[PDB]
Amino acid sequence: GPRLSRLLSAAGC
Amino acid sequence: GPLGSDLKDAEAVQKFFLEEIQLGEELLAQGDYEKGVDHLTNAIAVCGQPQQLLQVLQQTLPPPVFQMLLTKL
Repeated sequence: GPRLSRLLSAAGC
Repeated sequence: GPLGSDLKDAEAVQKFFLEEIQLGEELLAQGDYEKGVDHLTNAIAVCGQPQQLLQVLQQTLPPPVFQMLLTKL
């Protein structure tokens, strides 16, 4: 689902 | 002044990155891989060191979709 986004945010920059 | 010279610029890019990842993943969850990847690549494009983000993306995207991401990188 859309909260997969929290994994991308954790990876971050 | 030029972009980056104002404290508010840092806040705007942080918000943009989060928005694009949220929009991208919603689109991907609905089945719109095309528009999803557009937004994911916008997010990557403002990220100063996107190594781990790319690595996590390739671990969570179907390989054909990851190849499309590479074309839009």
